[PDB]
Amino acid sequence: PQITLWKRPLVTIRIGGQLKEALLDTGADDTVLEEMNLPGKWKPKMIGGIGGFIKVRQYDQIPIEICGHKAIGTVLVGPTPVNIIGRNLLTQIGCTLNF
Amino acid sequence: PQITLWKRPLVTIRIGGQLKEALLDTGADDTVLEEMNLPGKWKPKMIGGIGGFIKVRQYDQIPIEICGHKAIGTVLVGPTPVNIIGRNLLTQIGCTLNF
Ligand SMILES: COc1ccc(S(=O)(=O)N(CC(C)C)C[C@@H](O)[C@H](Cc2ccccc2)NC(=O)[C@@H]2CN(c3ccc(C(C)=O)cc3)C(=O)O2)cc1
Repeated sequence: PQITLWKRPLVTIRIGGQLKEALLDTGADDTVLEEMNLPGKWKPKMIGGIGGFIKVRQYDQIPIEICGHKAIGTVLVGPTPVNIIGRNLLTQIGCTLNF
Repeated sequence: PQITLWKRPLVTIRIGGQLKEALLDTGADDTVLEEMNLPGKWKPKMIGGIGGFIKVRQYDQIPIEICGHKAIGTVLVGPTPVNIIGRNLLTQIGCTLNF
């Protein structure tokens, strides 16, 4: 598909029985999801943006479906106001910027 | 061009006769540049981000050439972690996400 940017590029993602709306975000190195109690091992991390840093939990090799496309990779879980699909997964579903 | 996402989508911009590098950021509503001088009237504003809120200066109707494509619009100047080109200007240069 082609997604214009007149509005926020929100799409439906699936992570383990939770469907969520998330931003396809070319400005995000990593994927950052709203607080959720995922199973498995994790490591603490800090990530920074406008306003400063938040503390997140890094989970590896988590399967996630994005607009019906399969992906699997690292997801950061913490008190983000919005679910963010970063470049680590955007590449996996074949996403490019075009102009 | 077509820009893939295995690396940060950084491009050269021209603004006020100066060249800068900026991040094409589909997850950003607004274009926000690091501290710099721009001519003309500005308004104090506050914007949000992943880590909280910051104070910025709002300059309206500013020309920027983004990777060879002309835009004229709102530029916010303040303590963003990196220069970001948001949807307000990405739309102007005809940028879409494609997968
Ligand atoms: C290492 O991995 C990372 C992934 C993501 C980030 S990030 O989220 O800080 N950030 C990095 C960028 C600033 C260089 C990605 C941006 O696209 C990032 C994604 C995002 C975060 C929080 C809320 C909305 C959108 N966008 C922004 O910072 C701004 C904030 N923002 C926004 C925030 C709040 C509001 C309100 C309250 O009305 C309106 C707009 C917006 O539209 O873009 C940082 C690191």
